[PDB]
Amino acid sequence: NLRAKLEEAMPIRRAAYSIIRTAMRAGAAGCEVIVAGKLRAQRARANKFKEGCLISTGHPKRIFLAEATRHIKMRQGVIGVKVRIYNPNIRGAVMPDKIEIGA
Amino acid sequence: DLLERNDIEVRERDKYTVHTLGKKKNSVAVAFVKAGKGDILVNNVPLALVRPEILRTKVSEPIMILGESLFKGLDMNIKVAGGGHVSQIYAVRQAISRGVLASVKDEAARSELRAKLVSYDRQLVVSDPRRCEAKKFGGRGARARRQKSYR
Amino acid sequence: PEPINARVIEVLGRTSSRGGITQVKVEFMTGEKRQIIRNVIGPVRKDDILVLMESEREARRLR
Amino acid sequence: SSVTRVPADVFINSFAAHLKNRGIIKCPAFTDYVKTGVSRQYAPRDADWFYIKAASVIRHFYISGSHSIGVAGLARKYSSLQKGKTTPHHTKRASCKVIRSIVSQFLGQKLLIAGERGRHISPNGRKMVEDFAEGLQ
Amino acid sequence: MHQKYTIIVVGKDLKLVERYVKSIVKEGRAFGISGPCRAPVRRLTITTRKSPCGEGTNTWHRFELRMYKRTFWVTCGGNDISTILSKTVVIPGIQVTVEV
Amino acid sequence: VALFNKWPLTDVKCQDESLEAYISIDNHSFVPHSAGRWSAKRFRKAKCPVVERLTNSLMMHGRNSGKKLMAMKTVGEAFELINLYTGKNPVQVLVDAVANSGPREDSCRIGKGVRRQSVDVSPLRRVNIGIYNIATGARKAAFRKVRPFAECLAEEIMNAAAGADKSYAISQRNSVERIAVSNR
RNA sequence: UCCAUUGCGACAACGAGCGAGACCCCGGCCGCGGGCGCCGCGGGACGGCCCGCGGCAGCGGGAGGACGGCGGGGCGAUAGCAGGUCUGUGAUGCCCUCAGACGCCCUGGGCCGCACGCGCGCUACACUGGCGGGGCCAGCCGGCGCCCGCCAGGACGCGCGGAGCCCCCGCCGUGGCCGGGACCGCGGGCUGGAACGCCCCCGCGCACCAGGAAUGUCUUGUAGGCGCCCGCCCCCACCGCG
Repeated sequence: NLRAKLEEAMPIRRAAYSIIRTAMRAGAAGCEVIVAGKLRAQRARANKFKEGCLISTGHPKRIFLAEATRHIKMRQGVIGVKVRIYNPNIRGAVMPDKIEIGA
Repeated sequence: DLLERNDIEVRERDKYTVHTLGKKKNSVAVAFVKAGKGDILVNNVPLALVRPEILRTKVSEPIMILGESLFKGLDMNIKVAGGGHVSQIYAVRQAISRGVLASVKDEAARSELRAKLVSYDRQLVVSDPRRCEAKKFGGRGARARRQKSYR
Repeated sequence: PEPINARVIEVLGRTSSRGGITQVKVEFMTGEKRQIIRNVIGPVRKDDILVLMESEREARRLR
Repeated sequence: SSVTRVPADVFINSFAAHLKNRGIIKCPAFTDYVKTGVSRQYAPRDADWFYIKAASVIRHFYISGSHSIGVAGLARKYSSLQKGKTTPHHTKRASCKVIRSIVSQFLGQKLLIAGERGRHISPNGRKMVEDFAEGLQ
Repeated sequence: MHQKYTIIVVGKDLKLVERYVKSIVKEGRAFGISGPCRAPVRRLTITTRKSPCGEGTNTWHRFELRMYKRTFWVTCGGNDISTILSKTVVIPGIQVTVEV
Repeated sequence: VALFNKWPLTDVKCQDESLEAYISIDNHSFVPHSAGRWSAKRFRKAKCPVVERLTNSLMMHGRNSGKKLMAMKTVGEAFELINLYTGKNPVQVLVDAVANSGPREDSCRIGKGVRRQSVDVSPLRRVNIGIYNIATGARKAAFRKVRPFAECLAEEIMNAAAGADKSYAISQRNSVERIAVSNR
């Protein structure tokens, strides 16, 4: 969806925020989109747009983090986008660190 | 050689009361104990005649500390596989000690006999936990590393 | 003068900036039983008996 | 059993004299001047080595029992390192012909019988091996 | 009739293979299906340098594909076990093969 | 217990009351091959048969690393060659050799800016250096000579036990101690 | 205080989050179930106990216990490098090229040359060793037989299977010697379409007798010694990964 928006020439912040809200409404505790490449410049930047809480390391990254990589193509040159979505409640398993405790 | 199910494959039945396992450095010994005349056999060979001629006393060491009379009246068939010669001499002394102790079982005499062995040599009746460590990339050795050419 | 043995009463600490010197208070095992402090190399512990070559020389207290 | 009760070396040496006295094997004398194993470099200095190797090979086939080990397997039992090269040394099998000659004599002698795949010790040969062992004891 | 049909279950994931085991044992328990014979795991391994180029201290990614295989023994009528295959829970990406 | 099925530990008591605690004959087992972990714990090393420590010191230089079976064979032949000449218990002659080969004074900087000062060698270090020096003098002596390792090891022990300066180990002790007396 | 913003006691801060830990793979120990094959599911260990010391967090021991205080790995914060890869890629901007091609093939040859400087390694410098027979010991994981050939290797078949070191007895015996095995002349094989590749047999017998100034790795199953497998691969490892 983000790749299409970027090819529709949506602003990178506008396109990324739209993807973030849809994931957050679907209940991801954190959504992070990183767009990297020559963003309207001959120098290369790496603007990362992130909201919520996203885990970074451990076996839970395999279970609770959906990491998707695209290579959207623009006229100036390839703009690679990574969308990372983390859901602690995926039904099948629980976060090891989280302790549910009791009343 | 690797913890295979081949206990009865060497010998069929023979009223082997116990089937102990003694393991040192990837070498396992299944020892079968029945009433006998004090004979002990390892790998279908007399225990006294063992390959490391220098370490042939280590194999007979549990018999000496416990006493020949207690050993008399037992026949042990030991099959050692895996590991190497010195560990196979350590595995059989451990297997003999565990198996002879099994005859006393939960008795107060066993508690004394376990203590008697544990005093002369501890870990004679207790497995040694040390096991080989893996090679890691950038070193020929498990922990050794390649020589740094610069810096 | 033959060396006189002395037993460690307290292991004061690790010195020489590489830790290899150990500071120990040693009470002469026999004789006047003076409690002097002497530098030691190696592994040392309480009740270790070491023969002091001169014993009339003592390291700075807890230094 | 028996061949185990007598140390392996004290049996092999006595059996070598026995297998030269009874006329068993009979050295080819063409393999007498050959060196067993590509691995070695200077050839056996024993001069009665064929008989020691012959008594050792029957003793192996006896402990094998119905395993029926092959001649190539016996060559891997006499494998050693090929030392004397700048490249690091590795294990190299023994000469197949020498062992093949030894097993051939036993089959003709009927000390060892032929079997599916490798040959194995015959009952008639086993009788000779165990009587010798108990006699040494 | 009465022949012996060898079922072999080859699966990459242990929990998935254990589930196939539960269904196969349950369907054939009446037909005297044998308890699972677990094969030594096939830990096929590829170790590759992490870098596309040769730059940096050479690092290595140790990838292991473990394949878990269960052999099953049932002796009975062939038609019943053909239906038994439909009855057992179907696990996607996990394969069963029958050899007489 | 008769080490090498020939020598008891009954008369083997160390006279040096400073070094007696760190030399142990109680744990002796015929054939010095106990696989007990001496590396574990700061002072578990002390509670080890002295003869086993010598058998661990003998296997050095890399070309001979790990071959305990060959080292303990040498210890037995060396002990027989000590029994043959000294005419005394060879476990007891080793105990006297370890006691003498150990220097009591060393030189270390002591928080100085290269200026070494006098220190006192610990009673465990005295035992560890003493055995190491015995084995290293023999090692150097047999490197290019028809004389076997067993013969030179037998002779350093026989020389150390009296205190003869021919022992590479006693010369080392007197050098270490003298540098310590001057740096005092 | 801790391996650690690891905690505790505080505190214009008050609540969070990421990394740390947890997690994951393996190992060792014990149950249960299964079994062509040891392989599936659980437990066990937590600084819990004891003694001292510490508001505390913990600390030093003693124990019991396969196992003791980060057992070894996998994963890897935040912000960057103008580090490297366009020759891994129907990844790719732009420039060049674009039928006398920078497409794609085909034969031959190079990359492997070499006054030399340097970085990994390998084998030695011997007697704790070399050389002859004999015993014989694994693990990642794994086919064999028979006959011929000095081996190398081959033919013809089939359904299978296993190390060095070390131990034991001889020999040489301090001699650049039988240490060492570089070179170099015939010869025997192999693989492929083709050697210049590899293997092997009798020669041949180099330095090196322990390495200056420097410098590197390592605390238990570790160093080191000693084999073995796999990756690439017609053949080929002094390499890497196990």
